[PDB]
Amino acid sequence: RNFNNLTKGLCTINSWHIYGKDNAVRIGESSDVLVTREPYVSCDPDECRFYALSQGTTIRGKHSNGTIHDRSQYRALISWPLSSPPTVYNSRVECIGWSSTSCHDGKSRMSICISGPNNNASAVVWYNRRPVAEINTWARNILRTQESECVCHNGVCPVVFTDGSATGPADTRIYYFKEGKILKWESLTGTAKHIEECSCYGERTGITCTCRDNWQGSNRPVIQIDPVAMTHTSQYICSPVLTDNPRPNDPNIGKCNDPYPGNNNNGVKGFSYLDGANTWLGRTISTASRSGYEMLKVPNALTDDRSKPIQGQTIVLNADWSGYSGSFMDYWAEGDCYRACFYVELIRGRPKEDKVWWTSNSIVSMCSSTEFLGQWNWPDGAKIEYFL
Amino acid sequence: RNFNNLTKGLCTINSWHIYGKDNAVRIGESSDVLVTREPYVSCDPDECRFYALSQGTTIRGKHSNGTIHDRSQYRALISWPLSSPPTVYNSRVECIGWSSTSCHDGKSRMSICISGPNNNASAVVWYNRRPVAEINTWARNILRTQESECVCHNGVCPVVFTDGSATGPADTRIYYFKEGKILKWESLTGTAKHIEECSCYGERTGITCTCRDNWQGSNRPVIQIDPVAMTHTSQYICSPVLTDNPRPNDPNIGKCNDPYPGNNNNGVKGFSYLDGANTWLGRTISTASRSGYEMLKVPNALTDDRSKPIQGQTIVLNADWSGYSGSFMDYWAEGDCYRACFYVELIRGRPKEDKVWWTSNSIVSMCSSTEFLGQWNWPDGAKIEYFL
Amino acid sequence: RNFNNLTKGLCTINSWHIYGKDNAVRIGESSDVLVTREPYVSCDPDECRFYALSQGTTIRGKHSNGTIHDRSQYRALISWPLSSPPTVYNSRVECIGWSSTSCHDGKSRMSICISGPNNNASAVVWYNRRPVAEINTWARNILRTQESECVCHNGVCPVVFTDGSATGPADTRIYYFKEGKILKWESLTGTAKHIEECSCYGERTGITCTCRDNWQGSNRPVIQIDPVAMTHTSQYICSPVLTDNPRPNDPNIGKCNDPYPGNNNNGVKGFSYLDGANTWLGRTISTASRSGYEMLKVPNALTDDRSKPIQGQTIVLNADWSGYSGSFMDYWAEGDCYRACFYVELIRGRPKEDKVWWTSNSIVSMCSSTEFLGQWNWPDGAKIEYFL
Amino acid sequence: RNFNNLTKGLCTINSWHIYGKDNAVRIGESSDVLVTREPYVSCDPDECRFYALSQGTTIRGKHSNGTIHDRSQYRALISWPLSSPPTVYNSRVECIGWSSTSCHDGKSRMSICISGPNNNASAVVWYNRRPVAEINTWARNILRTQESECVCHNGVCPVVFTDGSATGPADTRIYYFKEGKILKWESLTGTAKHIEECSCYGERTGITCTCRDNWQGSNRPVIQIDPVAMTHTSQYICSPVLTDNPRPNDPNIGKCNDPYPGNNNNGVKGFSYLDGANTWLGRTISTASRSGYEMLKVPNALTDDRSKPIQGQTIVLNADWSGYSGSFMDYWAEGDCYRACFYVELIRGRPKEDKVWWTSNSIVSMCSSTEFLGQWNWPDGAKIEYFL
Ligand SMILES: *[C@@H]1O[C@H](CO)[C@@H](O[C@@H]2O[C@H](CO)[C@@H](O[C@@H]3O[C@H](CO[C@H]4O[C@H](CO[C@H]5O[C@H](CO)[C@@H](O)[C@H](O)[C@@H]5O)[C@@H](O)[C@H](O[C@H]5O[C@H](CO)[C@@H](O)[C@H](O)[C@@H]5O)[C@@H]4O)[C@@H](O)[C@H](O[C@H]4O[C@H](CO)[C@@H](O)[C@H](O)[C@@H]4O[C@H]4O[C@H](CO)[C@@H](O)[C@H](O)[C@@H]4O[C@H]4O[C@H](CO)[C@@H](O)[C@H](O)[C@@H]4O)[C@@H]3O)[C@H](O)[C@H]2NC(C)=O)[C@H](O)[C@H]1NC(C)=O
Ligand SMILES: *[C@@H]1O[C@H](CO)[C@@H](O[C@@H]2O[C@H](CO)[C@@H](O[C@@H]3O[C@H](CO[C@H]4O[C@H](CO[C@H]5O[C@H](CO)[C@@H](O)[C@H](O)[C@@H]5O)[C@@H](O)[C@H](O[C@H]5O[C@H](CO)[C@@H](O)[C@H](O)[C@@H]5O)[C@@H]4O)[C@@H](O)[C@H](O[C@H]4O[C@H](CO)[C@@H](O)[C@H](O)[C@@H]4O[C@H]4O[C@H](CO)[C@@H](O)[C@H](O)[C@@H]4O[C@H]4O[C@H](CO)[C@@H](O)[C@H](O)[C@@H]4O)[C@@H]3O)[C@H](O)[C@H]2NC(C)=O)[C@H](O)[C@H]1NC(C)=O
Ligand SMILES: *[C@@H]1O[C@H](CO)[C@@H](O[C@@H]2O[C@H](CO)[C@@H](O[C@@H]3O[C@H](CO[C@H]4O[C@H](CO[C@H]5O[C@H](CO)[C@@H](O)[C@H](O)[C@@H]5O)[C@@H](O)[C@H](O[C@H]5O[C@H](CO)[C@@H](O)[C@H](O)[C@@H]5O)[C@@H]4O)[C@@H](O)[C@H](O[C@H]4O[C@H](CO)[C@@H](O)[C@H](O)[C@@H]4O[C@H]4O[C@H](CO)[C@@H](O)[C@H](O)[C@@H]4O[C@H]4O[C@H](CO)[C@@H](O)[C@H](O)[C@@H]4O)[C@@H]3O)[C@H](O)[C@H]2NC(C)=O)[C@H](O)[C@H]1NC(C)=O
Ligand SMILES: *[C@@H]1O[C@H](CO)[C@@H](O[C@@H]2O[C@H](CO)[C@@H](O[C@@H]3O[C@H](CO[C@H]4O[C@H](CO[C@H]5O[C@H](CO)[C@@H](O)[C@H](O)[C@@H]5O)[C@@H](O)[C@H](O[C@H]5O[C@H](CO)[C@@H](O)[C@H](O)[C@@H]5O)[C@@H]4O)[C@@H](O)[C@H](O[C@H]4O[C@H](CO)[C@@H](O)[C@H](O)[C@@H]4O[C@H]4O[C@H](CO)[C@@H](O)[C@H](O)[C@@H]4O[C@H]4O[C@H](CO)[C@@H](O)[C@H](O)[C@@H]4O)[C@@H]3O)[C@H](O)[C@H]2NC(C)=O)[C@H](O)[C@H]1NC(C)=O
Ligand SMILES: *[C@@H]1O[C@H](CO)[C@@H](O)[C@H](O)[C@H]1NC(C)=O
Ligand SMILES: *[C@@H]1O[C@H](CO)[C@@H](O)[C@H](O)[C@H]1NC(C)=O
Ligand SMILES: *[C@@H]1O[C@H](CO)[C@@H](O)[C@H](O)[C@H]1NC(C)=O
Ligand SMILES: *[C@@H]1O[C@H](CO)[C@@H](O)[C@H](O)[C@H]1NC(C)=O
Ligand SMILES: *[C@@H]1O[C@H](CO)[C@@H](O)[C@H](O)[C@H]1NC(C)=O
Ligand SMILES: [Ca+2]
Ligand SMILES: [Ca+2]
Ligand SMILES: [Ca+2]
Ligand SMILES: [Ca+2]
Repeated sequence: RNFNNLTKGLCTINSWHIYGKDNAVRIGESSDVLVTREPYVSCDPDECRFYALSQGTTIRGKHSNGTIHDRSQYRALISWPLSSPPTVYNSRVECIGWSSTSCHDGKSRMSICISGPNNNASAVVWYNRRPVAEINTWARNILRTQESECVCHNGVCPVVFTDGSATGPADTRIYYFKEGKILKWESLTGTAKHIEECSCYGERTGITCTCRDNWQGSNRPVIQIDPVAMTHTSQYICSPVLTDNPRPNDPNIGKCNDPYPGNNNNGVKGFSYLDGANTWLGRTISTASRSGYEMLKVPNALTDDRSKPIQGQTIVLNADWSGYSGSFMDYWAEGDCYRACFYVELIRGRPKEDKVWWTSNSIVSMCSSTEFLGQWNWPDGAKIEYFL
Repeated sequence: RNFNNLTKGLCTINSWHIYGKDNAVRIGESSDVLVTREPYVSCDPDECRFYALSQGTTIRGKHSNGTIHDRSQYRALISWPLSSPPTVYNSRVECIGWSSTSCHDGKSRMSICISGPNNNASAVVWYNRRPVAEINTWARNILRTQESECVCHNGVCPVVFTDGSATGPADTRIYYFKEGKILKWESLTGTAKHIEECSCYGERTGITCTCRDNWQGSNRPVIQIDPVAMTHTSQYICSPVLTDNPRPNDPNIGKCNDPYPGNNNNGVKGFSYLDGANTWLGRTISTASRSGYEMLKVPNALTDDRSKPIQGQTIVLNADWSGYSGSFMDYWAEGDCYRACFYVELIRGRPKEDKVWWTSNSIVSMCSSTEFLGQWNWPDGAKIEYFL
Repeated sequence: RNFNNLTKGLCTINSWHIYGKDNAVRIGESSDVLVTREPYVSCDPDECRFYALSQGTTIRGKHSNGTIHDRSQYRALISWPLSSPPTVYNSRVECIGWSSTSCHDGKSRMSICISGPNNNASAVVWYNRRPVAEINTWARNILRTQESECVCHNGVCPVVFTDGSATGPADTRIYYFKEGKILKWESLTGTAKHIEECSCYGERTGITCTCRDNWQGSNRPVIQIDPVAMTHTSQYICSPVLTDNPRPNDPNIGKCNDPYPGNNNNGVKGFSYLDGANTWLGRTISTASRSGYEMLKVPNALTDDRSKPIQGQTIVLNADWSGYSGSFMDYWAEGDCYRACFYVELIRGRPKEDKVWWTSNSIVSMCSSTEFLGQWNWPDGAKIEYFL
Repeated sequence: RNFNNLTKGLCTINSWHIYGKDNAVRIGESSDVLVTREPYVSCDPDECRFYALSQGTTIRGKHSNGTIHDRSQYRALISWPLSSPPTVYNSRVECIGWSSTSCHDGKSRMSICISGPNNNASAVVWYNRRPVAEINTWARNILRTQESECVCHNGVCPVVFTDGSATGPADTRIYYFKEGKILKWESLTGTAKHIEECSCYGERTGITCTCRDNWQGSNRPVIQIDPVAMTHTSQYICSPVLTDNPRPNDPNIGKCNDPYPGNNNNGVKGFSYLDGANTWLGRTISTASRSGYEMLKVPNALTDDRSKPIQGQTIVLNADWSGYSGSFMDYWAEGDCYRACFYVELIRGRPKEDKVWWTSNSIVSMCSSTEFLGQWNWPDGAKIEYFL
């Protein structure tokens, strides 16, 4: 077939509709559901699937004890059918490791998994389900990547990596792959001061990634990538509507070219859609912890350091646990525009619910509507007491 | 490929033969079978499948407690292979929500799921497994739809929706979709006074839907749709053979243009095949509760307010629990006529069997024969005591 | 594609090699394996599969209690991948009922399932996974069929049915189907006096079925069918090597045209390959019960009432339980001849092992070799005590 | 399609990257995972899969008791998706038996399974999922084969078999198959004195097999096969870096044409890649038992009796249990060279961990990189105490 080209703009976002939900923890109470975390969603030209890092055990399995741990030899990127839960019997292993990204270029899928000890990790780049290229750690401190889908244009698929400290300056690189081969890489440039866990989407203007500053900032850094020239810039979302977690309260002036201060050495993966007057930002409702989730329409959030919300939608009540969130779109859908989508990881278990000894999650996902739809809220839905 | 056209009449119905049965509750006693309700059956050009609303838990799972509840964030329309049970590992999620319909147009399948709180629900229309259009509540009172398959002609697939009171006048609309797009909608016209849970089938004359009057009537309202002109009429089945549940005893004069009185604010989804002398009506055997099921040959039931049965077939004994029933046909079968089919939902658990804390069902399904076949009866088959 | 034609002779049978074995009862001790009985094997042009009548419950499920019972509304013909066990999650339902046959004609598969009460049973004939024709009971006494595969030539697939007494004269019919349609049926002719559970195979000479005389005979009746003329003859295997069970000891003169006496009102489904000097007969080792299984090379067994064995092979030791056995071949294999195959049902549980309350089986299957291969024996392999 | 030809050399091996890992024992603690042993990996042109000999029971099943036993009627060669575990519901049976090999020739797959008692075993050769040829025992003492993949060139697939004593001279044969048919076989020639469990790979020079001398040698015998002429030679790896287990300590002079002495009547399946300066050898870290695993770069190991390591990589720590290891490659990958791969069987349970009554394994697999990648170690990961 042919490589996909980013030839459309975003659809107008007037509200968000339910797209997928797997109820994995509810079902896993009484089924062979794998413990996971760091989920995402990614489409092929003929199917969309859920993705996540398995922990190599089921929830009811005794090996679920200790799964708060992020990195082990028992983790792997798995995918499974949209809105099904990740079961032992329906999950397809994409590659082995504890940090990942994946995207389809229109012809085949590229998946990248990083594994190894903290001081000697390596990425293996798979294309069309075969290993093609490998990248060794350059800073010997937890080589790591997006934890959500990458995006491709005319065969070129950029991916953001970081290696180095999580609590100070680190070495971030943007890699440009084609058919799994390394075309080029560049060191991070621009005014973003620290980069983790980029959430990306593409449209005719280029590729936009909204990341996590784990060091000093509670505004989110943004990397904008031209996949044709294979170049990028970076800054922060200018808006005073702050979207990392934990975070300070919203001021009236944001920061475009430096971290907004108040919270250090922590954060959460998140996302945004930055599209002028059609801009929407995602964030946890709580400023203290990974609870709740909302979308806020914030015109020109990227560039306007005074911008505030003019519309919103609650996705998960503050009373309910959330977690990581990221962007994806069905680039192969019919129509004249790309419909913005996102997922929210709904983390259950440790550290917040420590009566159980495991940590897992379920997934909820939404896409945009041009209608102004009524809102519901979407909890994980499992009762912790049932697992005791 | 090509859109299916309704170019045939119904086959002559001389009896009913077994088509499918999943024994879901029997199997779910000792397997990872999802709790469901509101099942149906629908064919693609190359396969026929069972459908239902999952409750996002298995039967033996602790989350099965409380599944008498109709609407939650944990429900989804699932489909699975004909006569298999709906398991965690074989069920395909079509969309997320607590009211649904689905149909194949010959090229691709349209599925519609409604979700949300009672005062802010919305329908998402999926086509070829992608979300295409969305419809917001118009009466802010449980936007809801068929709970069985829709039917298509030359790409046009009509669907009946209701929004508003379940116990008085409500706002019913007929929507006409093509490739998931809204071509047109109309407010209900005709003499049907209240519409719920329409069961539809198509043939050369047009599309016929037999619905549930939940307000005052125990005769069933009928909507007849011309999918070419995109217009409809409505009335009730004229026959004094009453087919809702609960219901009064059969009189000798029915009602064509108004509810037959005696039972208010309740009902059950049901169906009929209205075809002159080849007319057959389905109903529960009991007039009081959802138990038993029978088919009755009632010539000209639609138009003759004196019509009585001249032949029948017991499907489920009165001693056994039934539930919802609806119509479907294999529009892609060989031959010169469409073979009428139906399913019966066999509800187990609450409220009728309250020693368990769950509510689920299994499915039995029949299609017509031109032979005069011997009859059996088809119970769910599970022993409640085994679940205690 | 094209209808298969029977254009080859049987390969020379010099021994038997292992073909498939599912170990279903061993695995079902700790997995969701369906209770079955009456298994067989049948090939499509691109795959061979195991078949059986499910009981609509797993072995460890509480509903396994009482599965010695032959006929219920919870039974169905299922198929599953060769040598896998019949699980809830991998079994495909072919049709609903408690007596079956199935065969591929080269283009599509025909499957036939009979259901109903003893006095009102009916067959539904499925073709290309759709119901096509139905046949009502003609003797009102357990309409029943082969319990192993049928065979097709140029689209014509003959099937043997019986309706009536199991312990006296009954009404046997041979039906000729094409694309599921009834071309013709004939009443049984010839010297076979009672017919049950025919096991059939085809080759250039025509179709040969070896059946069970449940009335007075312990030699097996044979029906020979010409699928072109759509005619048949019948007699018994002439050989004094008797192959029904239970049965008298082997005499030195068999019976060609009447039952060999000594055992009444019982029997077991079995098979043979009748091919002049290349003739092999299957039988239980025990004359008293369904235990053991052996193949015996008995030249001209069909026609020679003095014929004895000149070679043999033990398949299952007398110490181990067997059961039904039947013939099938891969008509789509490469080469100049059809390789004879068979399966043996290995029954576990009731009535012979009554410490458990269920009855199920596993499958072992062999095909012929032109080599003279060493023999092993093939027990079910499960330990009953594990189920207590 | 077309038969694959071996037209490329090996890629330069500068380190090894993670390829696959199934975590089968961890997952099997709480899922329906089959007990296995003797695993391997093999690619089709469109997919790579894990293979192993099932024991016909799950790990948690009561029939897992006694699975240290190598040969029973309940074993079968199964395959399943790369990095998934071998479950009851996802495992495909290739053939029945207790010793196997399998390989794809570019058009279809050949699989070979041996079954029978020790004195009467036989191989059945399957091609395109059908039995094609059979081979009877020639020495009446456990006919046996590779336990990892074979390799094909222009349709010709050589396979190494042994029949006879495991502790003295035996009868080894090299068979040459095409489309499952026997083209030719030869008795072993050359200086290898005993052959077991050959691990093979192919490249433009021909096919290279590294085997196990179970009799007197702790260096590994090598068979080099020309699949065009259908001839072979044999010797031992000349290097003093000894790679069998158990084994003596490494001397400074190896043995090219005779066993290196010190350990008798034992061994382990292993492998090597013999490619001049690009030579890498696999071995257990322990000289005493099947624990640990490492790769060592040993230039000209095949031919240089003084050769030592110049680079290495730990795969499994000595503290962790290993087991069998073997070679495979994706012959259908893109690029100008074949990327060397291997698997290591990670044995859990008996005899080394006798608090449980079963023996099973999981799989880890690596392929070569032209980068110099950081190393991790890859334990099975299950906690035995959880199974008590
Ligand atoms: C059925 O479903 C529908 C569809 O979902 C439901 O309708 C939805 O209802 C929700 C809830 O109300 C709405 O979400 C909120 O939207 C507002 C924004 O809209 C308001 O403000 C707009 C801007 O006004 C400004 O400019 C205009 C320009 O003309 C000017 O006129 C005005 O004076 C002002 O200067 C208005 O344009 C807008 O009016 C329009 O819409 C109205 C309906 O909403 C309609 O009535 C009007 O006629 C008109 O058409 C409207 O007034 C968001 O501000 C709000 O988000 C804030 O509040 C929530 C809590 O509710 C909070 O979680 C958010 O984070 C946010 O507040 C935080 O951040 C702010 C920014 O920094 C900060 O200022 C706040 O103090 C607060 O900060 C604190 O909390 C955060 C988070 O914990 C923390 O980080 C901080 O540090 C700090 O602690 C909501 O998103 C939907 O827009 C609305 N949708 C639609 C289509 O109507 C309907 O209710 C359902 N029906 C039923 C019966 O249930
Ligand atoms: C093997 O299998 C076969 C195939 O399945 C079995 O054969 C089947 O047997 C069943 C059971 O008998 C039949 O179902 C019933 O059919 C009758 C209708 O047929 C009868 O009436 C016909 C009409 O007669 C009228 O017009 C003719 C015109 O000539 C006139 O001559 C006559 O006098 C009268 O005016 C007759 O034509 C028909 O005769 C034909 O068929 C006969 C065989 O059936 C044959 O012998 C004849 O020679 C001739 O060929 C026959 O007499 C249905 O009426 C009946 O349904 C009613 O009864 C059941 C209970 O059994 C009930 O559940 C139904 O709901 C219904 O009765 C309720 O509704 C009525 C309508 O309002 C009402 O009047 C009743 O009082 C009753 O209402 C009460 O209960 C309901 C429900 O709870 C409640 O809602 C009300 O409020 C109230 O409380 C059956 O459907 C099959 O048709 C028949 N099939 C065939 C092909 O033969 C066979 O038995 C099996 N064999 C064995 C050994 O088991
Ligand atoms: C490795 O594997 C290989 C391959 O599997 C093993 O080799 C196999 O070994 C088995 C077991 O021995 C053989 O099966 C038996 O075959 C014999 C038939 O072959 C014998 O008889 C032939 C016919 O002889 C007659 O005609 C010839 C014409 O020349 C004449 O010369 C002769 O005198 C006589 O008149 C001989 O041709 C044949 O010799 C050939 O083969 C020999 C090797 O087998 C070889 O040594 C010779 O050189 C020559 O090449 C040979 O002598 C079957 O008769 C036998 O089946 C009977 O016995 C078993 C019990 O073992 C029983 O279960 C059967 O049902 C049957 O006996 C019952 O039925 C009879 C018929 O009515 C009846 O007469 C019996 O009394 C008995 O009836 C009783 O029991 C039944 C059942 O419960 C009951 O219903 C009755 O009422 C009654 O109670 C076996 O099938 C294989 O053929 C053989 N295969 C090969 C290729 O060699 C090898 O052993 C393995 N190696 C190791 C180390 O384990
Ligand atoms: C991040 O990851 C990276 C990548 O994985 C890590 O880097 C890797 O580190 C490992 C561990 O050190 C290395 O593996 C070892 O490799 C050595 C071989 O390389 C050494 O020797 C080479 C040859 O030297 C000879 O020739 C040269 C020619 O010039 C001559 O100069 C020299 O004097 C000598 O004559 C050197 O070329 C090489 O130097 C190069 O590489 C260095 C880095 O490694 C670098 O610093 C240099 O500048 C230069 O570039 C280097 O010195 C293997 O020998 C070794 O394997 C032995 O030891 C292990 C235990 O560690 C043992 O398990 C092995 O079996 C083996 O030792 C046994 O067998 C021997 C052979 O018979 C025997 O002699 C031993 O006594 C021993 O035998 C005993 O045990 C066995 C097993 O139980 C038993 O059977 C026997 O009977 C007996 O009981 C390792 O494989 C990697 O190569 C290296 N990779 C790279 C790319 O650098 C890095 O460490 C990680 N970072 C962090 C922070 O963790
Ligand atoms: C994307 O653009 C490239 C470069 O012009 C073109 O070759 C390719 O066909 C395009 N892809 C599609 C889907 O048309
Ligand atoms: C249905 O009718 C339309 C309109 O004439 C036609 O284009 C289409 O091909 C028909 N569908 C089939 C299956 O022939
Ligand atoms: C079988 O014979 C018929 C009748 O001549 C022929 O039409 C058909 O093609 C044949 N089938 C095959 C597989 O050739
Ligand atoms: C391998 O070589 C043979 C013999 O020349 C040739 O016919 C075949 O096409 C080749 N295979 C491929 C994949 O080209
Ligand atoms: C395993 O089998 C042996 C009999 O050989 C028995 O001694 C032992 O107790 C068994 N283990 C379990 C867990 O039943
Ligand atoms: Ca931060
Ligand atoms: Ca009503
Ligand atoms: Ca008999
Ligand atoms: Ca050795």
